[PDB]
Amino acid sequence: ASGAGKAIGVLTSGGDAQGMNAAVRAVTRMGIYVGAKVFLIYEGYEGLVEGGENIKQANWLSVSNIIQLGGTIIGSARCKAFTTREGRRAAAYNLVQHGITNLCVIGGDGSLTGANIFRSEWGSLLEELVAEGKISETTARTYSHLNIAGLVGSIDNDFCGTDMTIGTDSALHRIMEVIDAITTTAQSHQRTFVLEVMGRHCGYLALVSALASGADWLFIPEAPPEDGWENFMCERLGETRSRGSRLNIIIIAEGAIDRNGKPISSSYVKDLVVQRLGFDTRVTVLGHVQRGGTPSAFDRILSSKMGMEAVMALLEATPDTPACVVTLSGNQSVRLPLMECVQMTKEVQKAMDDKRFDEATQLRGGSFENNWNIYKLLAHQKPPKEKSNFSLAILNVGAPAAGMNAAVRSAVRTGISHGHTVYVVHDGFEGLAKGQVQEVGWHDVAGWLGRGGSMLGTKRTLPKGQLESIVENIRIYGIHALLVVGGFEAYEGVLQLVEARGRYEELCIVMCVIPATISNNVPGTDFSLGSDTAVNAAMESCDRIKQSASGTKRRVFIVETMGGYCGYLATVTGIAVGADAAYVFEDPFNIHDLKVNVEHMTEKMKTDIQRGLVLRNEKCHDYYTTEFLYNLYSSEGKGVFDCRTNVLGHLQQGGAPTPFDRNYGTKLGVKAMLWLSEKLREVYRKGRVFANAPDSACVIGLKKKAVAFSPVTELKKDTDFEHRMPREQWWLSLRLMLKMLAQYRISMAAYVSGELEHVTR
Amino acid sequence: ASGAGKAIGVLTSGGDAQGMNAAVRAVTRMGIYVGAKVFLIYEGYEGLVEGGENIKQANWLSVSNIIQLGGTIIGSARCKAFTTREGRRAAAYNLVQHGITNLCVIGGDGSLTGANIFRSEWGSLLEELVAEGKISETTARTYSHLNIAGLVGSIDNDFCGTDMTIGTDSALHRIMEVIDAITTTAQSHQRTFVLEVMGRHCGYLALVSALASGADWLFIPEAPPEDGWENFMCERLGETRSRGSRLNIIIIAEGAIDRNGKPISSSYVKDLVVQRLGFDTRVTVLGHVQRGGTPSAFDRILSSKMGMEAVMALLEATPDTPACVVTLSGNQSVRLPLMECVQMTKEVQKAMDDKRFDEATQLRGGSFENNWNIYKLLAHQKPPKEKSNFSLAILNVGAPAAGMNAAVRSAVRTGISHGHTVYVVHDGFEGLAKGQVQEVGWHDVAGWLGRGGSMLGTKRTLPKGQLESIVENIRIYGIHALLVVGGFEAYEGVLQLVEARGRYEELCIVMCVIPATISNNVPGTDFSLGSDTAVNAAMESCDRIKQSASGTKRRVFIVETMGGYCGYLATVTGIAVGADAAYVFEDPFNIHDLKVNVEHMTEKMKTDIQRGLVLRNEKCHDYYTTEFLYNLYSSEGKGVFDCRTNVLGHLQQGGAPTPFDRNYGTKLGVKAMLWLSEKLREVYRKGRVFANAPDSACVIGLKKKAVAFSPVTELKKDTDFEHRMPREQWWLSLRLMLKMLAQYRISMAAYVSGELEHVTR
Ligand SMILES: Nc1ncnc2c1ncn2[C@@H]1O[C@H](COP(=O)(O)OP(=O)(O)OP(=O)(O)O)[C@@H](O)[C@H]1O
Ligand SMILES: Nc1ncnc2c1ncn2[C@@H]1O[C@H](COP(=O)(O)OP(=O)(O)OP(=O)(O)O)[C@@H](O)[C@H]1O
Ligand SMILES: Nc1ncnc2c1ncn2[C@@H]1O[C@H](COP(=O)(O)OP(=O)(O)OP(=O)(O)O)[C@@H](O)[C@H]1O
Ligand SMILES: Nc1ncnc2c1ncn2[C@@H]1O[C@H](COP(=O)(O)OP(=O)(O)OP(=O)(O)O)[C@@H](O)[C@H]1O
Ligand SMILES: Nc1ncnc2c1ncn2[C@@H]1O[C@H](COP(=O)(O)OP(=O)(O)OP(=O)(O)O)[C@@H](O)[C@H]1O
Ligand SMILES: Nc1ncnc2c1ncn2[C@@H]1O[C@H](COP(=O)(O)OP(=O)(O)OP(=O)(O)O)[C@@H](O)[C@H]1O
Ligand SMILES: O=P(O)(O)OC[C@H]1O[C@](O)(COP(=O)(O)O)[C@@H](O)[C@@H]1O
Ligand SMILES: O=P(O)(O)OC[C@H]1O[C@](O)(COP(=O)(O)O)[C@@H](O)[C@@H]1O
Ligand SMILES: [Mg+2]
Ligand SMILES: [Mg+2]
Repeated sequence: ASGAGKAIGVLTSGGDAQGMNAAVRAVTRMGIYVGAKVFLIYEGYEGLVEGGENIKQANWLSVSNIIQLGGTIIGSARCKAFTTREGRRAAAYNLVQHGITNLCVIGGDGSLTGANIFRSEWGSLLEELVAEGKISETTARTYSHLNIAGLVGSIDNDFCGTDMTIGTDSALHRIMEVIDAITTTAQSHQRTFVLEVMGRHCGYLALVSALASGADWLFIPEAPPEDGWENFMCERLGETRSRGSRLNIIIIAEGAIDRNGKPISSSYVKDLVVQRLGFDTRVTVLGHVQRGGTPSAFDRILSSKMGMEAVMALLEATPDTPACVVTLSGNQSVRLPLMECVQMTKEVQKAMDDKRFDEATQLRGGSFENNWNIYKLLAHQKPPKEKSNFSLAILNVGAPAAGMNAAVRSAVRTGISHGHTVYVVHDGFEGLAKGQVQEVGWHDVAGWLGRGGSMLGTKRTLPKGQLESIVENIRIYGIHALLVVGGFEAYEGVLQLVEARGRYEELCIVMCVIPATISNNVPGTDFSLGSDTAVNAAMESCDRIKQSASGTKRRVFIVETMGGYCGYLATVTGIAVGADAAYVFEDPFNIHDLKVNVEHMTEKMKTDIQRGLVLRNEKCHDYYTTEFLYNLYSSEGKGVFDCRTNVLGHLQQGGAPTPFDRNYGTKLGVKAMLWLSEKLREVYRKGRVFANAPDSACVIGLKKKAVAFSPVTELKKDTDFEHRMPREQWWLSLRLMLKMLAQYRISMAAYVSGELEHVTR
Repeated sequence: ASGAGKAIGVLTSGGDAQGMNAAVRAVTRMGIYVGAKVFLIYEGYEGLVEGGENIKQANWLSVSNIIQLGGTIIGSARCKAFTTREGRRAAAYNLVQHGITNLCVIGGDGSLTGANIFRSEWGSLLEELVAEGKISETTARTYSHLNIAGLVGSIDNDFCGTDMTIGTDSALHRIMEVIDAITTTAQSHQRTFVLEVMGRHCGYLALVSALASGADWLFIPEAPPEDGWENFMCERLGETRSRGSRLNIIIIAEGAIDRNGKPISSSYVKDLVVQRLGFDTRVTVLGHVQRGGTPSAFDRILSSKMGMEAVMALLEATPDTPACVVTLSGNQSVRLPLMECVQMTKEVQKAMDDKRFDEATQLRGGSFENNWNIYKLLAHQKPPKEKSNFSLAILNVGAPAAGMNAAVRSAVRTGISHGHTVYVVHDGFEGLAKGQVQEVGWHDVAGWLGRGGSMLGTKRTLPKGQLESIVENIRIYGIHALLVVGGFEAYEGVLQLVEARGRYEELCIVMCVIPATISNNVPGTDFSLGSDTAVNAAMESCDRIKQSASGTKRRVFIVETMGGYCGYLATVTGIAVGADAAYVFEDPFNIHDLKVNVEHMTEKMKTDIQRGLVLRNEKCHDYYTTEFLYNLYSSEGKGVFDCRTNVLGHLQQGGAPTPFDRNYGTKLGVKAMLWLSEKLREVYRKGRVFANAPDSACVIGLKKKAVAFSPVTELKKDTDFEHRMPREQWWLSLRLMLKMLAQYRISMAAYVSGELEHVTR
């Protein structure tokens, strides 16, 4: 089973997408965990060509304390030698000299195209090499097949077969940090913010940034503006002014063009806005800042997961299986053949060269086209000539969570678009019982994207204690549908209404839960809205804490995370920060396990690594509290290291939503409203709505590869109501990666890796 | 004493310098604290002109929860009406309609010039107004004098009479956050980062940014580059490359010009670098980003202090005293007449218009010229043809503090420039005893500016125990001077070596202490190096913690800060965050005070403010611990508010240095090395150095007005060695401002405000 006796090469090429270091670290430590030799190829294809000193065998400590570092410690370089066979043969030679039959390439679209051409010529190159006399025929029959696992590391997301690439989330973090400097200010005068992003070829970053910030206008090469856009944009900005909105945001991609080939410069848009509107217009160009900064939490987790799966795919790959790209579609890890993805990239590039230009946006992926449609719908209120008798109320229930406001904003706009009479209720079910219902308009949710917490009130109270008041207010306002954006109490409340349908006919209304909580403890989804924000805040605090012990001092930090009984937050935070241990309820531990971990910490602490970090979920154990672990680690580490403690309380809670949370809540609010409308039309009969079937009460759910509406009655089986968490949680497999990356010899035979799947056309 | 029966107008005009809201809050809350009526003039001189609805009386809750908001809630506008007498008379009318004889103007150079011209014509405007018949002669003899107290709110720092303006520090935070996105990444390939700042008129932001980032080249309008700079710059980048330095930083202000009037564009410098060097050159333009984000801690404290002092100066001002600008030169508050500052601004502007252009940089202020000289000296190693037999050792003692590395870098470069043989000892006095002395060069400290913690090791061990080893290693390495960068342990250790001079002849060496600690507990200075970073990290956590209760929920947070017995960090953090109380050791409190403050919080929480925040210094009280205050506040607030606890542990410690800390440590490290060289030349006699007088062992200050050198023996009198803090600390008067801004009726007769001072030519 283990890949002993075989060597794995890892290289980085192209622009240094942040999060590359996490992928390299995971690749290295998995490769030497399974017994394979890991060789770090410095400067990418450059050092592949020259080789020699540029190829060094890695140990466990060679990739230590890099997961928080942006860029790449291995280094990347543009080399033209790999384009030509003269240098590619030298690259094949240098790989044969080290016995590297397995190569992991972490790079952009050009990097993976070069890897594809390198596999396609690997046999011919070896033949010509033995023919020229630099390797004997023996020692060439071995290494006859080169195994390639590709990792898409780039801020462009230009590789068509892949939905999400390493560094995209962090590039978005940098962008929105810049934008939030503008939008979170008390807007004092009319000003126009023109942001130039480096999406020269791909406009994915420009699109997702515009969606996250609620940009007034977007210039992307995928959809150039129509003729006469000068007037159409300037009028849109004009009514934006008339509304009293004091800030306009223009997201211009570097590759902004018109319907012809003429590029649109940010300076042109600046002077255009200045001339017709007179707004104080200044162009912000990020430049290198997009690739800068630390990798986001998402980037660290996902890079670690894909690097691990890259290694495993590279060892279970026979001579016949093709070069693969380890990526995630949705939440599900998948392997796509390199050739098909490269072919799709070539087809889309030909399409963008005025061949199938109007139909190039669909080949970019359904995610891109869907994102662009959602952006345009939410940007400007188009006139909804359609009207419906349907009326829906939007609740926020449970604890506040970052991204509730993004979901509610999109739900309000989308419901107005369908002609629904949209209400909001403050204070969740407390206000729905108290009749604190207020009809809301399009502009009443203006600027709710970046606001953390809840603009509507939130309360944890369940509806069962005020069921009479709830049914009364439903009757009064004629609420035909009920959208509940909240945590486990949102799901439990909607469940109590479904169970109460038999007593009260008025509760037979379409209900939809958007799970929005820090803990990620709601059944029926893989990610709760705002879990990403909590994880990002948690790692930032943990990185700050871990950086406080200067290089000489040996110190361990016990950092207590929130999340209730759900250990998700602690474990992912440990992966992101390289925590030695993440104690959680779902993995019960006793004093024997603690002594093992503490001795493991001590032994590790005698080596060159000097800062340890163990995470504790707040409700992981009844007796072995944070103070207990502090005493244990400080006692056993006497004369080796000191121990310190830090309970991250509400530092993980109140932050503004990360860009992932904004876009994710945006999408789920749209998708929830679409399904609400579809179900309400399906259920409207006899002149009234009568929602009795279980399908009318669903959690929106992002599950594995796709969004999936799970009826709450069905989910009741798989819900641990005592602990307020699901019984079978998908993320327990991430514990295995966490423990592996901390040198724990854990037999991860239970980990399932994504299989080969053809591209979805 | 109180200014009852009189009204104070406050307006903001010009660019919305972040931290304006803090100044407005302090002006408002002081004006209604002293019984004066506070009128908020919206849109600045615009709403001054139109008046009416734009002039509103302020209450205490009008400035609630605004201190952390950037921009200005009052709003600023550019109005041309105030330029002409037609609108200025209307402005005087609207002020007379509300009886506002007192005006506080928070704005830039143009704002204060307009305020000066408005005072100068106030009598003439009132005469023409009564002549035209809009006000009777009675009601015009009163209000005959208009009192103006100016506050310089701008990112430009173009107002010549003033050294520091509101928003400069936070604009620098924005700039360096962008630069740190580039520099902290693992620099993988040769790239050039060209940052364009909006210093169109003043290049102070460009200069201080370059100093903090260690820019390779700087284009500032104060000192345009000489003819043929094209080649000289490109060669500088060339040898930078040859060193292996993989990143070049070019800070180009918007107002970058050559010796002629032709501006130098960032695009030109880009294309220049691309053509001759081929580096990946991308221009970053911040634009509106500089004015964005939250105000820094410094900005909130200084805005609060100056706004309070503006009100107080406005009440003690008779008809004869002129318009003043409340500012701080050094750490000392001062009031400068508005007319002289406007005159200096006009002189520098005329000088910059090719009149005395080479001599315009000096009239900008000695701080600018000194900063540029320090920048150029540290930027590029010039050949030190001078040499000296002197040798010095640089220590890092105590806890690690953000900015020690910046200090050590500057000390190394400045010592090498003066021909000294610079040693660095790792692990402080432990290394000095153990002989961990390593001679250091120019490039050994490359990129130490932005690195947090301590590159050199730190140890708290005092030198008395191993004094024989210390003198032995001083003799072996021939150490003639000792530069000790560190906290209270640094000062105490240098004091021990000075006291042991009588026993050991070798200890008669010139010594200098750079106070570098989180606690700001080192006697002889007002700001220890790295205290600003800790304050900024503390408020950021407090703002997050305050942001976490949302909507309806009424909750108080007890936040525990570090700092030992020194309460400085708690109190300033409480000012910056609007904390209700900051319990500190230096202000002993009993249960009677706690019941007063808890009932005060309860009454406040019944009002519309819902998030109280009190700070606890870690060692303020022996028995009333954070758990005690949690229990007290949660019990008494039962049925009114919930209580939660967060102990900010090492979240206040490990952060990278803020731009203030970098610049401060840079400057004083240079100044400490200058003072060391001067003292060593003054003490060299009989062919050897013999430093026996007390003046040869000093703590570099910045104590009230400028940098000072206090001998450690003299400071021993005013040092509480049991508590490791000075006996008389300047900042205890800031408690009065904190308590006043939290509605505590505290008789601040002990507070001293800066008096009138003429400009320093
Ligand atoms: N079709 C190809 N064949 C061979 N090598 C290639 C091909 N495309 C790119 N490469 C190699 O991969 C390296 C990286 O390519 P490039 O500089 O254009 O950025 P990229 O791969 O497209 O990703 P990114 O935009 O993030 O930087 C190049 O130096 C080149 O040597
Ligand atoms: N906020 C926006 N930013 C950029 N382009 C926009 C925005 N809104 C609309 N557009 C684009 O301008 C064009 C016309 O816009 P509009 O929606 O008003 O009419 P339309 O023909 O019906 O467009 P659509 O196909 O999306 O329904 C469309 O091609 C659309 O893609
Ligand atoms: N983080 C924030 N917290 C609080 N208020 C905010 C925040 N960001 C923006 N706002 C406020 O939201 C208000 C509404 O304008 P905003 O720019 O935010 O949304 P918009 O772009 O105009 O509308 P839309 O969401 O449809 O795109 C602004 O005046 C601003 O004060
Ligand atoms: N010489 C002047 N006389 C009268 N009013 C003036 C004068 N200069 C500026 N003002 C007034 O002050 C307002 C703001 O001034 P300005 O546009 O020059 O910015 P500023 O005060 O200098 O600060 P900043 O440049 O940072 O934005 C102007 O709208 C104008 O009404
Ligand atoms: N890092 C830098 N940034 C900006 N300007 C610089 C830098 N270094 C040198 N200069 C400028 O280039 C010019 C010549 O530089 P250089 O120091 O090498 O010769 P110099 O005769 O000693 O001039 P000076 O000492 O007065 O600055 C000087 O006017 C100086 O202001
Ligand atoms: N916060 C940081 N942490 C770790 N390393 C850093 C940090 N900042 C800069 N560096 C490193 O310092 C190294 C030295 O190059 P750098 O660009 O930073 O300045 P330099 O040109 O070499 O010297 P100078 O101080 O005069 O600017 C860089 O390679 C960079 O990796
Ligand atoms: O109920 P949820 O959805 O799990 O909310 C999680 C948050 O609530 C908590 O229970 C704490 O809430 P409180 O501070 O108000 O007591 C933590 O688990 C976490 O901070
Ligand atoms: O000794 P100083 O100079 O006051 O250093 C301040 C730091 O030392 C502390 O006592 C904590 O130090 P430790 O974490 O090593 O235990 C805190 O007061 C603060 O974080
Ligand atoms: Mg690419
Ligand atoms: Mg100005």
